[PDB]
Amino acid sequence: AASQAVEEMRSRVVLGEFGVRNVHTTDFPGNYSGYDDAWDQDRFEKNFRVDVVHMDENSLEFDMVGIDAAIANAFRRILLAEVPTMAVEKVLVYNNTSIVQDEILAHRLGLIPIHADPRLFEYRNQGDEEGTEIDTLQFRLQVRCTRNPHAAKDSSDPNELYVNHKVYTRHMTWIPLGNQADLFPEGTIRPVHDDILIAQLRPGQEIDLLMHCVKGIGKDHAKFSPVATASYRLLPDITLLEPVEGEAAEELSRCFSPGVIEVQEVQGKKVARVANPRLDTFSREIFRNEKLKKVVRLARVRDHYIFSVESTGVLPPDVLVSEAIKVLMGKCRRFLDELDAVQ
Amino acid sequence: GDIIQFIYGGDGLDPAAMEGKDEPLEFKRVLDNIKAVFPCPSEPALSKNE
Amino acid sequence: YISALGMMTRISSQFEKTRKVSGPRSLQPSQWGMLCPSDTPEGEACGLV
Amino acid sequence: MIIPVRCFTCGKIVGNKWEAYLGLLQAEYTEGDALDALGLKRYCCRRMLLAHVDLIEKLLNYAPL
Amino acid sequence: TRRPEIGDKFSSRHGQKGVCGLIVPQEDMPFCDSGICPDIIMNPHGFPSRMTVGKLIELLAGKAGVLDGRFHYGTAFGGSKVKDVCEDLVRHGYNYLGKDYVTSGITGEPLEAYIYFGPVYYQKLKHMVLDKMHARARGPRAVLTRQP
Amino acid sequence: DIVERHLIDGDVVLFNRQPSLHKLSIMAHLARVKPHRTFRFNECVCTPYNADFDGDEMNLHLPQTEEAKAEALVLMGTKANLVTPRNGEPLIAAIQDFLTGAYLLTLKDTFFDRAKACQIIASILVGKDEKIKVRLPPPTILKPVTLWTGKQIFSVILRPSDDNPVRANLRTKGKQYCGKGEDLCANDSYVTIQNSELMSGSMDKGTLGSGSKNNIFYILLRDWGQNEAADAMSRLARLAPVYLSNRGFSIGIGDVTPGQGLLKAKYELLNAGYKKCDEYIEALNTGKLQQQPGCTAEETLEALILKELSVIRDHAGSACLRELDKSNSPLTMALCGSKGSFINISQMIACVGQQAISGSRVPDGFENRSLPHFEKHSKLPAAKGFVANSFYSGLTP
Amino acid sequence: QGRFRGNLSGKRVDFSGRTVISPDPNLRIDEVAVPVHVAKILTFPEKVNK
Amino acid sequence: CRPYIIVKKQKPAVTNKHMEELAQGYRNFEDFLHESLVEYLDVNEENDCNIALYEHTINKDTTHLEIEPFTLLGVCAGLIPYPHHNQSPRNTYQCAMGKQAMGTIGYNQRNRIDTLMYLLAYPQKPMVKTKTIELIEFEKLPAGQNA
Amino acid sequence: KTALEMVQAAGTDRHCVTFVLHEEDHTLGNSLRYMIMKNPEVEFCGYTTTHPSESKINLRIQTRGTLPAVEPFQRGLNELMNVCQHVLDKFEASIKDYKDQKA
Amino acid sequence: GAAAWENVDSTAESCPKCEHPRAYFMQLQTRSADEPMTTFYKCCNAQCGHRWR
Amino acid sequence: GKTPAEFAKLNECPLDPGGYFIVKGVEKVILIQEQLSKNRIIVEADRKGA
Amino acid sequence: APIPTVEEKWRLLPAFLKVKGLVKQHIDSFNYF
Amino acid sequence: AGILFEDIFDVKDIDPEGKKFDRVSRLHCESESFKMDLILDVNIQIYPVDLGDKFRLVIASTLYEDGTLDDGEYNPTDDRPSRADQFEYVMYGKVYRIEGDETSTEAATRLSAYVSYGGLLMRLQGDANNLHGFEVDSRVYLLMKKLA
Ligand SMILES: [Mg+2]
Ligand SMILES: [Zn+2]
Ligand SMILES: [Zn+2]
Repeated sequence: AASQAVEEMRSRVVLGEFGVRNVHTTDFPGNYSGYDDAWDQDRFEKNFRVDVVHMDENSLEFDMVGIDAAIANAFRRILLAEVPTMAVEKVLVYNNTSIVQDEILAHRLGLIPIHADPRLFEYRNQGDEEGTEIDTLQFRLQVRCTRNPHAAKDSSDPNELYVNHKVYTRHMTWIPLGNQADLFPEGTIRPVHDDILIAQLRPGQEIDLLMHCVKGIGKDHAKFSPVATASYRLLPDITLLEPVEGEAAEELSRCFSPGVIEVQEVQGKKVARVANPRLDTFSREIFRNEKLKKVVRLARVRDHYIFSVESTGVLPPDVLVSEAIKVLMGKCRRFLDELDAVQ
Repeated sequence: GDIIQFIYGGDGLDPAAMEGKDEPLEFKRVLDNIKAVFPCPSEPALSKNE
Repeated sequence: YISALGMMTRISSQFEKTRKVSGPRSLQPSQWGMLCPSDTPEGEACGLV
Repeated sequence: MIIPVRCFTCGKIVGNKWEAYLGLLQAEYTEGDALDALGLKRYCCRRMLLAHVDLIEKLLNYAPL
Repeated sequence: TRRPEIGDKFSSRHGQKGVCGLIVPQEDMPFCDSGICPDIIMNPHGFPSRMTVGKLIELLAGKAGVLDGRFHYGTAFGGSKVKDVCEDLVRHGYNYLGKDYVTSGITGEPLEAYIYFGPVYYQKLKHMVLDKMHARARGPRAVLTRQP
Repeated sequence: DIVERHLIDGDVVLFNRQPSLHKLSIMAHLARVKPHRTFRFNECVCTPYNADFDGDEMNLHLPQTEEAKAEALVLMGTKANLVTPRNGEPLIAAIQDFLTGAYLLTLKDTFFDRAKACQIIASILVGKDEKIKVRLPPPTILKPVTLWTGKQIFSVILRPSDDNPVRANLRTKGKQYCGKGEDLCANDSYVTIQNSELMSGSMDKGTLGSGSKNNIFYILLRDWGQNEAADAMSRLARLAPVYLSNRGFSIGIGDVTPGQGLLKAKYELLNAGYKKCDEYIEALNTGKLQQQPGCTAEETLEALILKELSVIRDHAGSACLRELDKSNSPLTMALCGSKGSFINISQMIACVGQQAISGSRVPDGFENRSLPHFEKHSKLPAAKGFVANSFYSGLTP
Repeated sequence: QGRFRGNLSGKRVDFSGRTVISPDPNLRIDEVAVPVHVAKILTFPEKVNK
Repeated sequence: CRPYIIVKKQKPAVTNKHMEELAQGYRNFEDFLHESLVEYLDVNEENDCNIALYEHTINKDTTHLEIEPFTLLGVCAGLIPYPHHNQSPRNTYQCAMGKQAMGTIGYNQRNRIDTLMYLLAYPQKPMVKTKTIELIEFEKLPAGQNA
Repeated sequence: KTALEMVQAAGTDRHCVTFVLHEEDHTLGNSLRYMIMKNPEVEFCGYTTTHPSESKINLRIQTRGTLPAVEPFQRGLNELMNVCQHVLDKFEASIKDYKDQKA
Repeated sequence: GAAAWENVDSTAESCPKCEHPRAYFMQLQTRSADEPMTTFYKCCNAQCGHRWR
Repeated sequence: GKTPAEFAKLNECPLDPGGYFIVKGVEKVILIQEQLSKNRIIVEADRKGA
Repeated sequence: APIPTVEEKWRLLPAFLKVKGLVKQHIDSFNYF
Repeated sequence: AGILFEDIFDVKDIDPEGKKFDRVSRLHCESESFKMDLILDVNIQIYPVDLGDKFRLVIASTLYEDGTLDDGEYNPTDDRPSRADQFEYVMYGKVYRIEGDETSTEAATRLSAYVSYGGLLMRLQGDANNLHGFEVDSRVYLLMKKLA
C-alpha cells in the first residue's frame, strides 16, 4: 500500500538497475505527516547501539545502529583529517651523497609514521624552529655504505658486495631531549613498521640527517593521517520477493557473493535464501539475468552503518575513534564558549 | 564630414538592442509580460471598440 | 625518451610552408603502412612534418 | 625511480612490503597469490606494487661510487 | 622540486588535455564501499563530443588488470576484448561495467547515479603555470624604440 | 601624493585573449585576489573568450588612469556586454556542466524533502546575497510526504527574496518539443515561466544556453536591467554544481554499448544496403542505369550509394535512440544540448557514417582504387570510405 | 615589425600580465581572481585625498 | 618498401611450423626473405598487387598478406591504448602531447647535464600497454603514473 | 573572532541570522545542520562555503515565530554534545565488552 | 525535380521549426575549433523553406 | 657492440636510440628529407588551365 | 570451414626489428657513406 | 468553504505515450457526474494508482473548511482540523491558464484550466458553468481520495 512505499522510502535505500533512489535522509519533523519525526533523546539512546564484529591490530570493523548519515560522515572526516598525530616536517641534512634527491628524501621521510603517542605532545606554536622538549622529537639517521671486507669473488648480489646498502627505517635512532628519556621507556618511541625502504646506497655514499617530528592534523598534510582507510558502508539487506527454487537458485548464488546466498534441500529440490548479507558487495550482477530481476530487490539500511578503519600503526583504532569523538566534543565546546563570549 | 547615411539602417536602431528577429520588439511577448506582471482583478475587461 | 624516439624518425616536406596549397598537407592513401597517419605536429606544420 | 612509502589514493604503507613482494617473485607464487598474501584487498595498493618500476638499480649502476 | 597545483597541464594518453582547476581534501572526496578515494576527477562532458570510448575501454581493462594482477593489451585492431574484462570483474566481485555504488563524501549520503571509477595512465606535461606566469612592471625598454 | 598601491579587490582590470576576433574577446572585470597562481573567473564568460581551459594563456591589463578605469567599467563592463553587436544574441550564458545540471534539476521526477531543498537553496547565500531573505516557497505535495520539486528550486534563483522586484515571464518551445503539446507535451519541452516562477518545461541550451534569443537571462537583461540578470546567473552558477555533485552524473562503458535489437536492426540494414548497392553497381556496369537529371551516370551512382549509406546510418541511429533507456548520460546530454548530439551518439553506438572528403567519397589515391586491399574499379561502400562498425566495436584499418 | 604596424598600430605596454586560466564557479561573472604574486607586481597610482 | 607475406593459391607461404622454428631460433627474417616466404614491396609495386588484411579476407585474387595491422601506426601513436575506438584528431593531439610529456629519459639522466630536463618522482609503467611499448621498451622508461 | 552573527538586513531582525564560522569545514557544519534541522520551530536551515581557498562557512537559520535564531543554535550544540557523549560511552562499553569476551 | 531533390537520408524526423516528419539533413565535420559536428536541416513539404543551423 | 655494463662504464644509457650527432656539446638530428623523384615525366595542369 | 590463422604471426615483427626498424636507417646510411 | 470544484473521476488511461517517467505518470481521467476530462501529473511512488480505480477529487481555494482564507504561508508541523485530514493526496498549486476549446468554432461552451503543480500539469476541461470561480494566477489546493 501507500504506507509500505512511504516506509520503504524513509528507512530503505533501493538500488535500481540504472540508478539509486531514496538516497536523501528525510526523517525530519514536517516531512512525514503520519509520524512524529521530532528529535527525542530517549528514543535515540534506545535505538542506538554499537557492535564490533572484528577487531585486531590496525583493523577495526563495527556496526552502528541508530546513527544518521551526517554524523557518520562527520566521524569519518574527523578520523581522516581532524585527528592529530606525530610526523616529520623539518629535515637537517649533513653531506648527503646519496643519488636520491634531498627534497625527495625529506618527502619520503615525512610520510613515515611515528609510534609516538600524539596526546602526550602539543601543537608547536608559530615560529620557534628550534623546538622545545614538550612539542618536538628528534630522529637522527646516519648510514655509511662501504664494501664488504670479506666476500665471494663474484658477489653478483649487492647484499654480499656491500653493507647497509639499503637504508631501512630501522637505522634511525631517537635522540631524547630534556626528560623524554625518563618519560618514554625504551622501545616505545620507534618507527612503526621497522622495515620501510627509504633509499638504496652504493659504496662511498653516506646519508646523515636529523628529523624534527612535530604535531599536526591530517587536514594540513596527508602525512598526519593516522588511518590508512577509514570508511563506512550501509548494511545490505537482500530480500526475495518470490521464492526461488530449481537451478535458477544456483544462478542466484552465482549472481551475488558466495557468502550471502545459501542453497539447501527442503524436500529434495534446491531452494536459495539469504545467509549473511554483510559479506555482499552489491556488484549488481543479478540485473544481468533477465528472469531473476523481478524476484530480488537490492536494498540498504539507512540507519545501519558498518565502519571499517585501518590504522597505520600509530595507535589502536578504538583509541582513534575515541580521539575523533573527543575532537568533535572540543569543537562543540569551542563554539559554545565563543557563543557565550559573544553574549 | 561627408554623410554616408541620413539615418543608420533607415531606422536608427542599435543591433545589440534588437530584441526580435531584425525587429526592435516582439509585441506578443511584451503584451504577455505586461499582463502577467500587472494583473488587475478589480478592473473589467475591454471590448474591441473600447 | 618517447620524444627523442619519435624525433629520430621525422620527415620534412619540400614545400617548407611556401604556400597554403592544402594538397600535400592532406592524408593520401600512398602513406599506407609507411608513414603514421595520426602522428603529426599540431599547428602550421600539420601535413608537412 | 623508487617505491613510494604510501599509496597515492588510500595511503597505506606499501613500500615496506616491496622487498617482500620481490621475495614473492623469487618463489613459486605468481602475481595474484603474492598480492593476496601481502594483504592488499583494495586494488590501489595492487596497482602501486605492480605498475611500479625499480629504476634505482639502473641509476646506482651509473652512481659515482 | 615542483608539486602539482592549480594551472598544471595534464594529458590522459587519449588527447584529453586537462588543467588542475581545484584541489580538494581527502575528506571532501567520495569513497567506495571498501574505502577507496579516487585521485583525479574527470569531466564526463568531454566524452560525447570527442567520442573517446577508447578511454573507457582502457579504464575497464586497467581495472580488470589491477584486480587480477595482469597487464591487458591495448593493441590497435586487437587486444583484450570487453567480454574478458567483464568476466574478470564479475569474478572478482565488482560490477561488470565499472559503475559502482558510491557515497558522497560531503553530505555522507549515497549518490543517485553510479560513478565510473578506474585506474588510468595519467601523464603530466611540461606546461606548468610556474614557468608561464609573467608580470610586467615599468621595467626596461628597447634602445631603438622606447617600448617594453 | 601619488602612491603606487598593490592590486586590491574592487579595481577594474582588463582581461583579454591573444586571438581577438570580436570586441567581447577583451572585457573589463572586477579584480579579486586569491592565494593561488591562476586567473580564475566565472565560466559563463568562456563563450566570448572562446577559451577551453586546456593550457591557453590569457592576458590581463591594468589601466593607470581614473578615466581609463571608468571607461573600462562602463563600456567594457561584463554586465553591460551580455549580448554581441552582430545579431543581438546573448553570449554570456549557461555552459556545459551547467545546462545538464539545471536540466536534471528541473526534471519532473526530482523531488526533495525539506533538508535537501534548504541546503540547495542556502548553497547560493554568499557574497552580496548574504543579506537577503530566503523566501522558502510552499511545498507542492504535503499530505503523504512534504516534497519540493526541482522547478521551484530553480525559480528561487530568479526571485530569491521577497522584496526582489524581478517578475520574469517567458513562453517558448524547447528542442524536443513534439509540435502538438503547447504546454501539454509528453516530453515536457514547453518552457513557461510566470512571475519568475517556472510553471512547466525543462531547461536546456535553448533557454539557458547562449544559442539564440528567448533566453531567460536575455529576458531578465531586457526587462529588469543588468544587475538582476548578473545576480541570477551567479546564483545559477553557484547552485547547479552543488546539486550536480550531490546527485551524481557519470558515463560508463555500459552507457555506449549496443542492444540486441539494435544489433539485429543494424545487421538487417547493412544487408539491405549492400544488396541495393550491388544492384546499382550491376545496373550501371551492365545495362542502363537511371541517370539523375543534372549529372552523369557515375555521379548518379555515387549519390545513390551515399544516400543508401546515410539512410542506413540514420535508421541505425533512430533504432539506437529508441532502444536507449532514460537516465543515460550521453542521451541526457544530447537532450539538454549541453554537449554532443544525436549524431555523435549514433556514430559511437549504432554506426559510423560515410567518411566524406570535400563532400565526396574517398578518392582513389592508387590506380583505379583507393587502397590495394580492394579490387580495381570497385565502388563498394566499404571500399570507398564507408564504416560498417562503430567506435565501440572497433574500426578497421 | 616596421614602424607603422609594429610600432604605431600595435605596440607593447607595461603594467600587464600573462597567466594560465582555470575555472571557478564561486565568482561573479563580472569578477576575476588575480594571484597574489602578480598583484604584488602590478601597481596602480592613487592620489592622496581627504 | 614494406615486407609482405607471399600468398599463392589462397594460402600463405608462412605456416605455423615456420613460425615455431623462428621462435626456437632455427631461422631468422633473412631466411624468410631467402626462402621466398616474405618479400619487400614498393608503393608502385603494391599498386598492382592485391593485399589482404586478415586470413578470412583472403580471396582467390590475393598476392600478399598483411603482416600486422597495428604496424600502421608509428611510435607515438603506439602509446595510445585502443586507438581504433577514438577520434583521429584526439589521436593527433595525444601524439603531440606525448612528444612533450615529462618522465624518465635514460639510465644516465643523473650524470647528464642539459639546459632543461624534466623528471618524474615516482614513474610507473602503464597498466594497459601496447605491444609497441614492449617493442620499444617504454615500460622500462615510463613517462607518467597510474591514478 | 571565530564565530560571528549577521542580521538579515538593516532592520536587525532576529528571525533570520547568518552565523559565519571560521576554521571550519563541511563536517561540523553538516552535523549541526542535521542536529538543528529536527527542531520543529526552524523554518529554514542551511550551511554553505564561501570559497574553497578560505576555511569559513555561512550557516543561515530562519525560525517560525519570534525566536532569536540563536537559542536554536545553542540547543543544537547541546544536543550534539549529548549525542557525542552517548556515542562515546556506548563505543567504550562495546570495546570493553568485546575485549572481555575475547579472553 | 522534387523526386531527384529528395536524394537524402533523413525521413520522418522532428525538426525544431514545425515538427513535421519530412526533413532534409546535412551533416558537416569540417570544424576543428568547434569539436562537435554541424547540422543543416531543410524541412520542406508545403514549401516552407526552413534553413538554419 | 657494447654490453649494458660497458654502457654504464661510459655513462651512456643502453636504451638510448642514438642516431644523432654531437657538436659543441649539443645533440643535432638530421631530418629525413622528402623530395620529388627525378628523371620522370610529370603531366599537370598549368596555371592557365593548359 | 574458415582458413586456419597463424596465432604467432606478430612474432615476425620483433625479428625484423633486430636488424632494421626504428633507428637502423640512419645508422646504415651513415655507415654506407 | 472555498471549494471551487468537486467531482468523482475514473481513470481511462495510465500512460498513453509509454512510461515516460519513473515517479510521474500522465493520468487521463473522466468524471461520472459531469463531462469533465482531466489530464493530471502526480507522484505514483508515494500515491500509486491503477486503471480500474476511481477517486473523488476536490479543487479548493483554502485548506481550512471553516472559511478562513488566511493562506499567506503553510507550516507542515501545524496540527488543526483541516480539509487535508479528510483526504489522502493533497497537492498545492496555482491555476495559471484559462483557455477555451478550439474544436467548436461556433457556439463553444467548453473551457480548460491549466494548473502547474510545480511542473506537474493539471488540465481540467469541461463546461464553463462547472468552472465558476476559477481565475488565472490563483493559488489553490487539490485533494484526492480513492474510492471502492
Ligand atoms: Mg584551448
Ligand atoms: Zn593503496
Ligand atoms: Zn517538420
